[PDB]
Amino acid sequence: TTQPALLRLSDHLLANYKKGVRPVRDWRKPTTVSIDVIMYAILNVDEKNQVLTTYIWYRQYWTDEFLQWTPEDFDNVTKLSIPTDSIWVPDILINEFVDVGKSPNIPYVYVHHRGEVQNYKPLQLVTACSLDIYNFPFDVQNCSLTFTSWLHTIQDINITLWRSPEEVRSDKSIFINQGEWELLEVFPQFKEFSIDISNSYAEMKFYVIIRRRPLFYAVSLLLPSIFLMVVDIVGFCLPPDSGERVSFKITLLLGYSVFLIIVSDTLPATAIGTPLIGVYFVVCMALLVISLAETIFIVRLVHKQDLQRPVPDWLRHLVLDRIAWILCLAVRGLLQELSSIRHFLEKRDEMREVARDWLRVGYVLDRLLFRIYLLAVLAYSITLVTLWSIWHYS
Amino acid sequence: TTQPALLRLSDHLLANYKKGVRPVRDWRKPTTVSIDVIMYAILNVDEKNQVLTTYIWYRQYWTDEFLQWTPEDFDNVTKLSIPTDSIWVPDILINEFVDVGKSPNIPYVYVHHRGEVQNYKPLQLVTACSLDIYNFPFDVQNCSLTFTSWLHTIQDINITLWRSPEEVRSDKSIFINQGEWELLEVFPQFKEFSIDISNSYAEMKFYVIIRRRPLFYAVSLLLPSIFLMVVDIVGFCLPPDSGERVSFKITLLLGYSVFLIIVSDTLPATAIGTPLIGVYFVVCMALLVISLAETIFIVRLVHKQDLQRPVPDWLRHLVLDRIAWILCLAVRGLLQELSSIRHFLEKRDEMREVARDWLRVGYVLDRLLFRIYLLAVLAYSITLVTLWSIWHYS
Amino acid sequence: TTQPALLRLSDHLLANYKKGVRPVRDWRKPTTVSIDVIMYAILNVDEKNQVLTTYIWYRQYWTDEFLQWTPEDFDNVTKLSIPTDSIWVPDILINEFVDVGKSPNIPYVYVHHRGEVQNYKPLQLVTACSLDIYNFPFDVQNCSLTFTSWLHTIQDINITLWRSPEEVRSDKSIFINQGEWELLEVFPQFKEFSIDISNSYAEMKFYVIIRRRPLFYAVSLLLPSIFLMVVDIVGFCLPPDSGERVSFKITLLLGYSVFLIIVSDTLPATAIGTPLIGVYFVVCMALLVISLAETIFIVRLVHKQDLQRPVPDWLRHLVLDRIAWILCLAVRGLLQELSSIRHFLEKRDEMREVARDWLRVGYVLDRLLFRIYLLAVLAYSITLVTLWSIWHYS
Amino acid sequence: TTQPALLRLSDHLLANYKKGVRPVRDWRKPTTVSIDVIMYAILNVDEKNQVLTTYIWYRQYWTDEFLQWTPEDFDNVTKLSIPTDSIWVPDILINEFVDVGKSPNIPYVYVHHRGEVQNYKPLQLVTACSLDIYNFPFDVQNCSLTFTSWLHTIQDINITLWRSPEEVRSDKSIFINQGEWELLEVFPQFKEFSIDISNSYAEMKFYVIIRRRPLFYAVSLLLPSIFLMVVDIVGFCLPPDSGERVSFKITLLLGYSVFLIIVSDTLPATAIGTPLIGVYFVVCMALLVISLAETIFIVRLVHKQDLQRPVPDWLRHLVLDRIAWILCLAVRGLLQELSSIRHFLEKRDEMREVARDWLRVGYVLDRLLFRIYLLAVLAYSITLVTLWSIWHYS
Amino acid sequence: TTQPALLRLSDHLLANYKKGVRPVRDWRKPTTVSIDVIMYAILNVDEKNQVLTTYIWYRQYWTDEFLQWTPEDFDNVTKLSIPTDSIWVPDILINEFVDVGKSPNIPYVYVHHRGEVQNYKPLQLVTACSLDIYNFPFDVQNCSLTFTSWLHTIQDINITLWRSPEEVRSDKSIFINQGEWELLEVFPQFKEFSIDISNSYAEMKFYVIIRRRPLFYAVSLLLPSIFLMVVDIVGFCLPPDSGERVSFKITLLLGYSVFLIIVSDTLPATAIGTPLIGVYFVVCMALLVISLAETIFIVRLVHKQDLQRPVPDWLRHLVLDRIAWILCLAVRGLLQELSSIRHFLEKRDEMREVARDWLRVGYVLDRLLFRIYLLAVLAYSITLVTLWSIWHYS
Ligand SMILES: *[C@@H]1O[C@H](CO)[C@H](O[C@@H]2O[C@H](CO)[C@@H](O)[C@H](O)[C@H]2NC(C)=O)[C@H](O)[C@H]1NC(C)=O
Ligand SMILES: *[C@@H]1O[C@H](CO)[C@H](O[C@@H]2O[C@H](CO)[C@@H](O)[C@H](O)[C@H]2NC(C)=O)[C@H](O)[C@H]1NC(C)=O
Ligand SMILES: Cc1nccn1CC1CCc2c(c3ccccc3n2C)C1=O
Repeated sequence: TTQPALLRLSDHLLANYKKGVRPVRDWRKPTTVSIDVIMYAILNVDEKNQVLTTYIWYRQYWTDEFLQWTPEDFDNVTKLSIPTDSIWVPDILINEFVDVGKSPNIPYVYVHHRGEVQNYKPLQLVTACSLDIYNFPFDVQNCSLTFTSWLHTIQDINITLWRSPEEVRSDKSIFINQGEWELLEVFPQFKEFSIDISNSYAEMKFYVIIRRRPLFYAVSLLLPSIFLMVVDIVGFCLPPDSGERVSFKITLLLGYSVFLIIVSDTLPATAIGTPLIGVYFVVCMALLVISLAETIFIVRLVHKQDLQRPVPDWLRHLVLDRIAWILCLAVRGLLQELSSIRHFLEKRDEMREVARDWLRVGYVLDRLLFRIYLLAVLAYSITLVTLWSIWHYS
Repeated sequence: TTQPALLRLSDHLLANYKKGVRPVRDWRKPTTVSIDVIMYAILNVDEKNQVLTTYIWYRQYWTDEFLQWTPEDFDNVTKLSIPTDSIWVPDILINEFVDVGKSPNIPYVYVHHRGEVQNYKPLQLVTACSLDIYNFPFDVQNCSLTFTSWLHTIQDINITLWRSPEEVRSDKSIFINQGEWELLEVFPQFKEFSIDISNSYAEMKFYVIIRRRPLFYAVSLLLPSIFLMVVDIVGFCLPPDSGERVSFKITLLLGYSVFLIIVSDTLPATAIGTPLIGVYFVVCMALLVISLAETIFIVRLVHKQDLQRPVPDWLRHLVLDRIAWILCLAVRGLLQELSSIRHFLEKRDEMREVARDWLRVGYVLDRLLFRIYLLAVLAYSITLVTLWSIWHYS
Repeated sequence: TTQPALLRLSDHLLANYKKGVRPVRDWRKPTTVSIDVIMYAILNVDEKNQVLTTYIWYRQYWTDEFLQWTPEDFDNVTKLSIPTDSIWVPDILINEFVDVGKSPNIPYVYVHHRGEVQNYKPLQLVTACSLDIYNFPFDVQNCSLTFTSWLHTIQDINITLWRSPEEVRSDKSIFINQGEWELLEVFPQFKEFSIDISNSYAEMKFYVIIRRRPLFYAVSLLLPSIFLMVVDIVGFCLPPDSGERVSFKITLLLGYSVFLIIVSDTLPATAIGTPLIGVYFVVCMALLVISLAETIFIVRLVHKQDLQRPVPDWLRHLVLDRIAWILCLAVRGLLQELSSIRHFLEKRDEMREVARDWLRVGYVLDRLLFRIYLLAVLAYSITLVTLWSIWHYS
Repeated sequence: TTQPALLRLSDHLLANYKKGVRPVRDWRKPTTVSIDVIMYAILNVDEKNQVLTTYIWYRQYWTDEFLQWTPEDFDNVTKLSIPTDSIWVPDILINEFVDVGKSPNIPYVYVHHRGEVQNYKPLQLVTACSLDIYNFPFDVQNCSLTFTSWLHTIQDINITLWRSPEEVRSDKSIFINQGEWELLEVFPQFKEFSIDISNSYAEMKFYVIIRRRPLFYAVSLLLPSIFLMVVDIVGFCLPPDSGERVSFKITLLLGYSVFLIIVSDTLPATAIGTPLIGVYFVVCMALLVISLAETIFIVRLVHKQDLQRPVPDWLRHLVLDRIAWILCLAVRGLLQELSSIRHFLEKRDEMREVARDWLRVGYVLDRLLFRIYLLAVLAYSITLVTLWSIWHYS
Repeated sequence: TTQPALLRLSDHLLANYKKGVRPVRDWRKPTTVSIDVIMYAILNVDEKNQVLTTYIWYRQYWTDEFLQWTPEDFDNVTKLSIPTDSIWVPDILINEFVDVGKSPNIPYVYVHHRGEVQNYKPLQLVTACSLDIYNFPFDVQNCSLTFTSWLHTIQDINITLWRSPEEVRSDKSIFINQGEWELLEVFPQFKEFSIDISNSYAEMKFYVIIRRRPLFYAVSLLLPSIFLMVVDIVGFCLPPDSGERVSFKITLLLGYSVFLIIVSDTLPATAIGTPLIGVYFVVCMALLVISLAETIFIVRLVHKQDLQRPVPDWLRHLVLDRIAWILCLAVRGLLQELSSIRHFLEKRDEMREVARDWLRVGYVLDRLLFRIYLLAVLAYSITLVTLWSIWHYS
């Protein structure tokens, strides 16, 4: 030979090479690819459509007996680059595809002098997964990625791992944080899928486990929920016979019903009904209708509608018993005129004695029901805290 | 011959192969493809645009007399992989396309030693279908997928099924649940479409039947609808002559009119007008205007506008009859002064006797109309339940 | 010859075939394509951007003298399939393109034994059209599709119809209904476009005519518009001197101003200003400010501000004339004390005689203005109906 | 020769043709393309992202010495069609690209018998431009399109115009109107860009000038802005001591604060802060807080809080001076009883003489401040009109 | 030779050229590309998804020993254009890709007569970056772009800069301003990445530093925040015993709670919780509940509920001490009648002496708490200004 360059190697082993045949000498031996995956970003999690969108880095190698040479007599070269669209490439797909992601192409591969062809490529993938929203801001997910050959059976293409499955589990090296989702582990597992006898497909199954960072959802829906509690605590300081107390309570019930609608648009719920957050807002509604149902009852008792005497059954029971529980001819003709005028006033002042007994009853019930409502807020406030400390401790 | 590899088979039957001709020896026999479909995901159902978006797995096989060999004298090989873009592939399309879905390509096929070419491919498909929204949260749909050859007539390409149509009906194996739609069955049916004489197109028609899971739409629009009923039940406890009762009722009618607008944006309605849910909200409006039209009538009767006597026709009819139905010189000159003062007060106290008769009438009408409104809520509440039990039982 | 297959025909007429030349023997004769179109779906109508999005089925045929053979001595074959990317295909485009729609490719054509090449293909097309929104829910549109050759003049490519233009007008066979738009007719027309002398382009122009189904827009904006009328009719039943009547009227004017904003976001308007619906909502506003301007006038007259006598010009004119139009030493020292007390009360009771004359005037004006407002609602209600019956009858 | 067809010309000049070389005999002469552009549609103007989206029609011609023939001895043919992907095509791009628009391909070109190759193609283009929003509904824009060769310098590719730059300016022939933007002119200009010595790029620069049609934005934000003025004009007719006047004014200030938020979402603002429309809404707010700050002052003066005498400094100044400016043993024991009763009433009636002086002051200030507020609305109303007439006149 | 054209050079060096081999004579020397980047536009910054979208201009050159010629004997040509898809091109990608941006292709390169191949191309790129939103309207960002060879190691492809890294830092020449983001500098840095021994990848890392223009976010959320302060300042001018003062304060607390919701939708927050703007709105809420908690306390003290004497401990402490701190048989029978009438009035007037002491206390507390609230607004107003002047000065 001569020494024109060292492209004469690439002339030697791609002259009569057929890129359609599965590259083995004996057709009874399978081609064994070897894959692994490191995780780069969680792009989107769609809880409504049950669709996960990620981005991984991927690599694989296999072996072919048509790409071999002796390293000497080619000036000691041991590896070179060959374009991707001129050799045989296996068809490794994912079972959980629902769409095609856009990813850059890598137009070259490595080839060592034994036939080991290495292939590095990144690929965005959109998959379908089952998402449980039982406990919304504190939830781990368990999504699957199943690499498999879509056509070839197990006596043609077999799938192994590159490296040992302990290094794949504990590899959080190039992941992008600060993005609402925290990667925990990526655990691989081989299983040998078969649809019947004599048609078996090898497949490799990766389980990704991600956990939501709950810090976003303690200022968007926990902060106004405890804020409209303390507005009702200062709302009971109004005296009941004023008139604005009824207009006060219906205004913020209108104000909180707007809050339930505008926030439930940005919080999904699938296949369960509601999460456990939706239970803890019905308790917020029921704790506020009882606030409205007790100011609707004092106003009915404290009013001037020409009403009768307070019952002495319920005067002894209320005023005197709750004082230790919560608190601590012309001379005749003019005489007929004046006695009728006095009768017109002694009818009037006892009608002012109507209210002062019912005002006294209506104030003792208002301070009694204020303490019971203040405990029910306080008893439920520690229950919401003492469940959060169970999660936070380890 | 020699033994250089076993790509000499692929040299043998793709040397002078023409990928343009329909592959038969005698041109009078049709090519018979054989298809079937299993269902993977319901991606989107657009009730406004009448467009369904799914994702299926698809496979097919046919037969060609140009891809045949004897299995012996090729070292007993019986099947091999051939790239897809180097053989004849039939053009099986869908009639109901409105767009092109993105799906991965599969670059290989199988070829057995008789000519049976097998082809596996997944394909996302966007179709047009007729959607009935007559009963919104409880509705089954009946969508069609019609596989047909777009150019070739029935004496060129004929379509059969792979397997028997009982296995295709009862195949819910890899479907993705927890996604608002439940797959019921996929039923195939062959029919022989013809536009005129001597131009007949074979086609295979799959009917997918899906049912909506109604659990999403019992917390988003059933829960506030029964909530603003119980606010009006505690709204009648206000006495009518206070003044805030009219301001109470108009506030939540404003509050519910916001609710009808914000929820009807996320609930579609096509070609019918409204579903049966929209009928059951006009009843919610008419049951609340009557709540406003009766507090607008007691306030007109219970007021101090210098008004006359209550009619004894309507005192005997109301107070005494509904008590068993629902409830159980200087001596003359000073005398002229005092008699004029008494006349100024005996005019005043009978004007306080104005209201106490009309307050008494206005309270009996308020407890009478409270019972009738409480039954009409209760009579309609059981009717809404007793229709739900008909659906739920089988 | 031999009998190896019958691909020897396709070897015969695609051996030395050049797919770049316009296929005629004499270069002076034009190639005459023949097209027609049936309509499949109206996908989107964007009134803001003036862009129509449809989906049609399309077919065409032409003639070439290079694809001819005698049917005998090829075993009586008369037609065959040839791939599309190996023959000459004319460039028929649309003038009104603004974008490229995604549509499936059809990789085969028919070729008869005279040169008649048939080509079936579906194609989604996005076009630009002029949309008049003068009368919004009752509007027909007149959109154009202009098929033309983009490069070749009329002495190279000429365009005819497949079938007669009566069959193209009356062809509503595979159109997808229940989709807000109803197809009326598709009328073709040939016209011979020229930019100057000796450069003339043949073109075929289809006019599609679609009509909007108005049933969607009688429950989304007609139903709340007549609903807030009847709330004002029961709003005049409040007596004016109560105080909540002013707070009642401003609440639903706030409530209707929200309705004008949230509904005008989903109703377009281009190049005219407003449609005729927007005129019929300014009348709804002006009919409700007059409702607010008359309750602002009775409250000014019916009030206790230490005011003077009602004018006897306007007592004879109002109370007595509208009763037939709408309705049917110590004895001296004590005497100085009592006469001063009587003077303190006879000043008081005539101040109660202030209001009872002005209450009587304010009630007659309230029942007078109630009848005039009730007719103006009733006179405008029949005018809105009697224009709808003109449209509905034929 | 023979007469087999007239594709023997296309065999003559595409046999040994190389589509990679820049087609000149002498390599020192540049290839001179000649372009022009007519404008078809303004698809989108994104004021937030500074991105313009249009659609043009484009054509160009150049000259090559490899595509020449004598018209005789080819049966007098003078031009023919050649596919586009088999000749040299220059790389004319735009500097202002930010994305790639989808546009149809035209697979043919013309070639005359001197080498003049003509090329017609439409192309959608998305560009980046500077948009000034200083005066929002009345604004012209000045966007640039710069055609240039991306690689070749000026001694390889030079750019000229097809026709004279007066015809390109005054060409509004196929533009699509009724689309919020009106085309004014398209003015071309050649400039010779150079990055240093001996590397100069020729470029042709088109300036498009578009003007917004302001009719869309006189019914969406001018009509409610003048509507909530006239509600405050009829809002001053309430007497101040009623009580609903304060609740009236805060309701529509709530009602207008909703209007500022919902309309500013659909009105952009970049790099300036606000346009001049945002200045004319702060004036609308400041003209309405002064309406609230004067009803907050009369209610403070007109009230019953056990208050003292009106100051005679401010009684002479107010009541009597503004009447020409805006308006036009037993006999002793009973005597001690009656004198104490008279003292209890003569204390009461002078407390009714409290308010009637302060009511009289509070009514004169209310009619005084009503005239000043009515002029300030009227003085600003003509200023808003007299600036609109400056724009409208020429 | 002859002189047929000067495409005989392009025949000379692309006849037997292989576009797959890495073009070196000795395979032990690496190919050294040389890149740089100028910055054109910041298209989008997505703070939620941590994704940056830009558009750059890019160029590179390398050297190959297969594209060399002597400039003489080819008529002195020194450079020419060669199509891009017929030579070797290195695979320079970015590590931070998450998607593929659409960018125009440039189909030509330059080749000098030593082998220097130059390549100009623009490219839109979508990358992933870490965004800190600790201080929202005043924030610089530090995003990375890492150019690297995706397959070849450092003994195959090595990366250098075109020009010195001082010119790349100070190059703001063609950047598009007026677009919410200001470019500060683009600083390059070479680092030599290695995954283990004997596998090292060269990479070049550009740091772009952008700063947000804060002018957009001083009219959208600073202007209504200081506006609803001055409405509460004129809200304390109401006297407390009127009744509308409680209804005034709850209306704008409803009005500001709408403002917090509608503006927080368009303001992102990631991985921190809230920015420092969210701290300065909780102070706006706490400064307004204290405004509501002090009008809820004066109304409780200033009311008529049949209450007792003001405590002389708190009369000396309040009224007299804060006056220097903030402010500056028949004769017996008729006698029994009149003494009972006087007793009925001397009970009444001292009940009018109930309120005038509590009105006097309630007015001194109202002017005292008005000054303290007016200082706390004024003390916090200068603190918000004096932090803004620290940023603005240099
Ligand atoms: C995610 O879901 C997997 C289900 O396939 C896990 O399940 C079980 O895991 C154990 C060991 O990890 C396997 O032996 C077992 O076969 C497997 N179950 C099935 C049905 O395959 C996995 O553990 C889950 N992850 C987490 C973190 O819970
Ligand atoms: C952006 O972030 C960079 C981090 O990689 C900067 O960090 C440090 O910069 C100095 C000189 O600029 C380097 O010597 C040092 O290696 C580098 N740190 C690391 C970990 O690489 C850079 O300065 C930052 N820019 C700004 C403007 O802060
Ligand atoms: C980023 C980069 N710079 C030059 C090349 N590359 C790509 C690259 C480098 C290292 C690497 C992978 C990978 C993919 C899957 C498992 C492990 C992996 N490891 C270690 C890659 O894809």
